[PDB]
Amino acid sequence: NPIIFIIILLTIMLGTIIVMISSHWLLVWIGFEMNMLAIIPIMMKNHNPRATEASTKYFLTQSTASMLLMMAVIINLMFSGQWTVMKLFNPMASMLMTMALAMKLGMAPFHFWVPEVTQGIPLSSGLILLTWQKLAPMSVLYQIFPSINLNLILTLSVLSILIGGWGGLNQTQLRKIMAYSSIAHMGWMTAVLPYNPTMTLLNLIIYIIMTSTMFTMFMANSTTTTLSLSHTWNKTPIMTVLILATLLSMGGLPPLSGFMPKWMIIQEMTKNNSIILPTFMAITALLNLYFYMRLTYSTTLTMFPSTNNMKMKWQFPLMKKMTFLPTMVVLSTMMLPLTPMLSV
Amino acid sequence: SMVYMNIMMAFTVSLVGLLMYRSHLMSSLLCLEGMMLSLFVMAALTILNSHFTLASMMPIILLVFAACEAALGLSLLVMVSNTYGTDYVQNLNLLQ
Amino acid sequence: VAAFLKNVWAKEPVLVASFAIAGLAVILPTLSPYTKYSLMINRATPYNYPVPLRDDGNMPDVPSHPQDPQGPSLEWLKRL
Amino acid sequence: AKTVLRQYWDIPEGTECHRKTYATTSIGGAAGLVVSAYSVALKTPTSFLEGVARTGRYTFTAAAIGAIFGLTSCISAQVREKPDDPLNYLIGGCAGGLILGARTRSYGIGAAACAYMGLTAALVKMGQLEGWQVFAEP
Amino acid sequence: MMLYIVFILSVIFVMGFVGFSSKPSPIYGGLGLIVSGGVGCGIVLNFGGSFLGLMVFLIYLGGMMVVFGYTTAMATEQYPEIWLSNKAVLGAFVTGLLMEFFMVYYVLKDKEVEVVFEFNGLGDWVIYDTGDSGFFSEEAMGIAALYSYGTWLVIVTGWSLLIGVVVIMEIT
Amino acid sequence: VELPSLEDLKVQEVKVSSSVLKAAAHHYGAQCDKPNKEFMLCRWEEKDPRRCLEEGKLVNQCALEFFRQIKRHCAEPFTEYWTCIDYSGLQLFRRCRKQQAQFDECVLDKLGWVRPDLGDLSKVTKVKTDRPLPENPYHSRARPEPNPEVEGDLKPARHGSRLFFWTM
Amino acid sequence: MNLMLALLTNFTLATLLVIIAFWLPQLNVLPFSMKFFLVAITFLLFDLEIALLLPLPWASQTANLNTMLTMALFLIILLAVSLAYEWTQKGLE
Amino acid sequence: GRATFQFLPDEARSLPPPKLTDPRLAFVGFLGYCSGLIDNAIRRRPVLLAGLHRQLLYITSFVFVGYYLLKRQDYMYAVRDHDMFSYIKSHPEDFPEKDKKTYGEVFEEFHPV
Amino acid sequence: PFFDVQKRLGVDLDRWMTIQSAEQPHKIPSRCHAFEKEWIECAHGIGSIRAEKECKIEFEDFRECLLRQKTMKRLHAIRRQREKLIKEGKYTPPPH
Repeated sequence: NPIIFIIILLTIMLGTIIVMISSHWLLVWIGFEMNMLAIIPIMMKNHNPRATEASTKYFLTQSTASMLLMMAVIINLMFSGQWTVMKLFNPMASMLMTMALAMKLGMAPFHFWVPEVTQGIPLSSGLILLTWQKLAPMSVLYQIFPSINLNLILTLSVLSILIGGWGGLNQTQLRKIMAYSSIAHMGWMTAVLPYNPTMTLLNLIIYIIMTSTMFTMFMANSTTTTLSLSHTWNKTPIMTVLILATLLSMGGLPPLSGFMPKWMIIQEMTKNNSIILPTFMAITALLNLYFYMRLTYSTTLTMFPSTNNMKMKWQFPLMKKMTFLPTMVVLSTMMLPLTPMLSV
Repeated sequence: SMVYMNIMMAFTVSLVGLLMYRSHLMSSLLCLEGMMLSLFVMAALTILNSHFTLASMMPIILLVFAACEAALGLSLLVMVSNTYGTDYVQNLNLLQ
Repeated sequence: VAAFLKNVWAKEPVLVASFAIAGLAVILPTLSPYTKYSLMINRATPYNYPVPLRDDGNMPDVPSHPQDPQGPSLEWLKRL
Repeated sequence: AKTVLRQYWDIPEGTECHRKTYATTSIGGAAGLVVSAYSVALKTPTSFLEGVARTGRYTFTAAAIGAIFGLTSCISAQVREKPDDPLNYLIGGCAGGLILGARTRSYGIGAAACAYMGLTAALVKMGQLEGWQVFAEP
Repeated sequence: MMLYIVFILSVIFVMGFVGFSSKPSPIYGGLGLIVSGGVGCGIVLNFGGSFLGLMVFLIYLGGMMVVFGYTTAMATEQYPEIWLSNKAVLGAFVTGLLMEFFMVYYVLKDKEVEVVFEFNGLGDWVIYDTGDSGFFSEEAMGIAALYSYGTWLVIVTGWSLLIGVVVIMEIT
Repeated sequence: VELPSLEDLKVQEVKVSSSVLKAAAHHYGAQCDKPNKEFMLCRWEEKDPRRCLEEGKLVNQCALEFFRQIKRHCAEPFTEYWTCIDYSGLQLFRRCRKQQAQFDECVLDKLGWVRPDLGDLSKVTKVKTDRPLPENPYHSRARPEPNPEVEGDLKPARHGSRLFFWTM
Repeated sequence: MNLMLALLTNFTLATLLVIIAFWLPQLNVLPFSMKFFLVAITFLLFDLEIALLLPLPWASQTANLNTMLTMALFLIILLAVSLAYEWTQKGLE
Repeated sequence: GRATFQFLPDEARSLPPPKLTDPRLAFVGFLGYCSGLIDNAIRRRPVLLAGLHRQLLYITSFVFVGYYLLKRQDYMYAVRDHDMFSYIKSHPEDFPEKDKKTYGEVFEEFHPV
Repeated sequence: PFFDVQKRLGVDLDRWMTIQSAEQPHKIPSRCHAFEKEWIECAHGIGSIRAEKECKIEFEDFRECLLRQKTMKRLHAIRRQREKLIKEGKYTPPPH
C-alpha cells in the first residue's frame, strides 16, 4: 500500500504532462484517458460504500467525457486528415469539441457533477486533486482557440457564475460550499479566452493558490460549518484570524490580492468595446462574497463553543509549505507590475 | 457516401437516457462498450481506403484502452453488488 | 548464497529453469557476429523498383549496363 | 434561430401590426418550450400523459406575453407620433408583465411584474440606437 | 452476392444496436452485440483490410464479451425474462426502427430529393474506389503494425496497462 | 482536359499466358536496357503519363522481336520448360530446377546470352540525356511571398511597463 | 464468392436436424463468490497484451533491428512484472 | 517569440540588468520576513522572535527568486517594444502624419452658462 | 499549455504520424498524396490568420480530393442525362 500510494499519485501528473507535451490527437486522447483511470483508487482507500456510490457517479460521467472527444477527432480526419493540434475545419466538430470538453471543467450544465462527487467523500485530506482536472483541459483550449463559434463559449460562462453565485445560500457542508465557487472562477477564465488567451492562466494560477490554502486550513478538524465554531476556543485562536484573511480575499477586495485578475480582466475585455458583458459579471461577483460573510460570521465571533473537552495536548499535522502560501495570496496586489510578462 | 451516413446513426446508440438509466444497470454499461465498435469501424473506414499505412495502429490502440476503460467500471458494479446483491440504479442515498 | 541455488532447485524446480531462459537470451544477441548478417540481408531484400536517375556531366559511377561491376557486392550470400 | 431576429428589426418599425406581433409571438411561443423540457426531467415523474409536469401551462403563459410584447408596441408606435422611442416602447413592459400578474395572483408577485419588466424593455431599442454590441470582435 | 452486398450488411448492423437500445433484460444484450460486431467485422473485411478486423473477434468478441457474459450471473441473481414479452420493452423499439428505412426511403429513391438529402448516390462501385492494382509487398494494411517509428506509443500504452492491474489487484 | 485519339493504340500487345510470360522472365530485361530505364524516367521523374505514351510502344516493340528471336532458334527446351511450371500451385522456382539446364544450355550457346544470377534488379543507374528535363514542374504556381521581419536594436522599456501608474 | 455460400449449408444443416430431434418426432400431446470473479478480470488483462504482442512475424522483415528487438522484449517484461505483484495475492484459486 | 522552451534566452544580454536595491527586491522578501513569523505562529512557538535558522532562509528564498524573476520581466516589455517600432516604421498609411494647428481654428461648441 | 519540450532537446515523441505524406515505410504513397505536397508549400511562413484569406485555393481541390464531391454530383446526373431515355434508344456504346 504505501509504496504504490506514491506510484498511483505519480501517474496522475504523468497524464497531464502528455496532455501538454504532444502534437497529436491520439496522444491527447490517451492523456486524460489514463488520468480518469488513475483517480479512482484515491477515492476508495477506506472502502466505504458511500465512496463507491460517489466514484461511480464520477466514473460514467467522465467516461462519456472521454468518449465524446474521439467523435470529434475522426471528423477532421475525414476533413483534410491532418493531425496537428490546430483549427478543426468544421463547426460541427468544434461544437462537438468544446461542449464535450466542458464536462471535465464542469460548467453551469452538468450540475451535480461537482457537488455530489465532493460531498460524500471521506477523504477531505485531498481532493485538492480536483485542481489537476481543472488544469489539464485548459492546456488544450489554449490551442483550440482560433476556431470557436464564439457564442457557445460565452454562453456557458455567463451561466457559470449565475448558478455558482446561487448555490451556497442553501448550504452548510463546507465541502459543498467549496464545491461551489469552483464553478465561479471557471466562468471567468473561459470568458477571457476569445480576447487574448494569454492572461487566462493568470486567473488559473491565483485560483490554485487560494484553493490550496483553503483545504490546508480545513485540515485542522473542520468538516461541518458548526464544527468551525468549536476551534477558536478549543483548537487554536491563531487559525481564526488566518481563515478570515483568505475568505475575504477570495471574494475579491482590492486591498488584498484576490481582486488582482478581475482588475486586469477588464483592461483586456474593454478596449475591445464589450461593455454590457463585464458589467453583468462584476455585479454578479458581489454575490460571491455573501458566501464568505455569513460564513466568517460563525468562526470569528465566538458563537457558543460548547461541549467541554479541552485540548491540553500539542498538535503535529503536516502543514507542508503552508505558512508560505498566504503571503502571495494577500499582499501580492502591489507585487504584480507584470505578472503578464513572465507568464505571457 | 451512404456508407458514412450509416454508420453514423449507429453512433446514436449512446442515448444518454439509455446510457445511465433505467435499472438493471448492466444494460447501461452495455451500450458504453456498444458505443465502441461504432468508432473502431468508422475510423477504420477512412484509414483503410485512403491508404495511410501509418494510422493502422490507431484503431488497434483504440481497442486497447476501450476494453481497459470498460474493465474498470465493471469492477465497481461488483462492489455495488458486493453489499447489495443487485445493481438497481434507483438506489440513491448520497444527494447533492 | 552458494547453497541458495541448491536449496531452491531442490525445492521449486520450475521457475528456476525459467530464469535460466530469461538468462542466456538477453546476453547473446550482443555477442556473436552472426548478427549484423541479419541486418545486411534484411536490408538487401528488394521490394520496390530501383528507379534510375538522370546523368548530367558526372557520372561518378554506375553506367547503364546492369551486368557491369558498377554497384555493391551482396553476392557473398550465394557464395555463402 | 437568428433568421427570426433578422425578420424582426428590418421590416415593421411599429407599422404593420398584423404581422408585427406575428413575428413577435414566435419568440414568446418558443420561450416556454425550453422550460417545459426541464419541468419533466428535473421535476419528478408526472402523470401517465407525459408531458404532465407539475404546474403545466408554461407555454400557455409564455405565448400570451410574447403576443402582447409586440402588440403593445405596434399599437402605441402607430398612434402616438410614429417613431419607436424609449418612452414609446416602455409601455409594452408593464401590461405584458401583468399576465404573470393576472395568473399566479398579485400583491407580492404581480406588484413587481410591471416594475422590472418595463425597464429592461426600454433598453433594447436604446441598445440598437447608440450602436451597442454584446458580442463584438476586433 | 449482388453489388449491394456491402451496404446491405451495414443497415443490418444498424438494427443490432437498436435490439439492446431500450432494456433487453440484459442477458440478450450480449446476443445483441455478437450479432452486431460480427456483421461489423464483415464490414471491415472489405476495402483491403483483412487482419485488423478479425482481431475484434478475439480481443473483444471473444475477449470482452465473455467477461461481460461472466457478469449478469454473479450479479443480477433475480428472475430474467425474454424481451418483447412485456410492455416496458417494446415501448420505443419501433420508433427509430421506422426512421432507419425512412432515411433510406428518400436519400436516393426519388430523382432529386432534394438538395442536401440526395448528395450521396446509392452504389454502385464508387463505394470501393480502389483502382488501380498494387504491389506484392503486402495488402497493405499488411505492413501495418510496426515496431519502427511508433515506439513512444508502446512504452506509454504498456505502462498504462500495468497500473490498470494494480488498481484491480486492490479493492477487488 | 485533353486526351489523345483512338490512333496510337491497337499496337501489337504480347498475347501470351502469364506462366509463359514468367517462364523466361530473367533473360528478358537483362539485355535490352535502352527503352525501359528511359521509360522509367519518363514515368517516375516526370508524372502525367500523357506526355509519356511513345516509349511504352518502344519497349513493347523490343519484346515483339524478342519472343520472335527465341522462337526461331531455340524453343523446344523452352516449350517444355513452361510446361512443368504450368502444373500449378504458387509457381515455385525449385520444382522445375531439373529442366532449367536443358533450356539454359543453349541460351548462352545458340544465341549466346547471360545468366544474370544476382546483379539484376538492383544497382540504380543513370541512362542518358535524351529529352529536356521537366523543370518548372506540374504547376508550381507561387510560393507565395513571406512577411517581413524585424532585426532592430534591443533597447529596454521606454519608461517602464506603462500599465496604469507603474513608474518602474 | 462462396464464403458466404460456404457456411450457409453448414448452418442450415444444424437447424434442420433439431426439428427432427426436438420438434415433430416428439409431439407430447445465484450466490456471489469473489474468488470466482477475479480470474475473469485477470484473464482479460493478459488477453489484451498478447494482441499488442501479436504483430511479430511481420515485424521481422524490417529496417534496423535493435529497435524492434529491445522494444518487443519490453512488453514481455510488463507482462511479467504484472504477474509478480499479483503473485503476492492470488487467493484460493 | 522564437526559440521556444527557454526561461530567458541568450538574446537577453543587453539588459542593464534590473539590479539590486530597488524597493521591489526589498519588498520581495519583506513579506518573507513576515512569512517566517507566521510559521512560528502556527505551531505554538510561542516566541515570535524564534530560532534564527527558521527566522532566516525565507529571506534567502524570495530575494534570489525575485532578482531571477525580474530579469525576463524587463526583457519582456523590451521585446514587446522591439517588435512594435518596426511595424510603426513600416506602413506609413497606417500611421498618419497629422498636421498640428493652433488655437485660432478651433471654434469649439461654445457653451457658457 | 504547449511547452514543446521536443523542440529544444532534439528528439521526436512522434511528429511522424502526423500528416498524409511523412514517412511511408516502403515508399508507398496515398491517394491524395500529391496535394499535401502542394498545400504545405503554400502556407509555411504564414501565421495562419491570413492563411484562411490568402491561400484559399490549394485547400479546396485538396478537400475535394478527399471526397470527390462534385465528381459524384457530376457523375450522378449522367443517370439523368441518359437513363431517363431508356426506351428512347441510345444504347451508346455497342459491345465491346
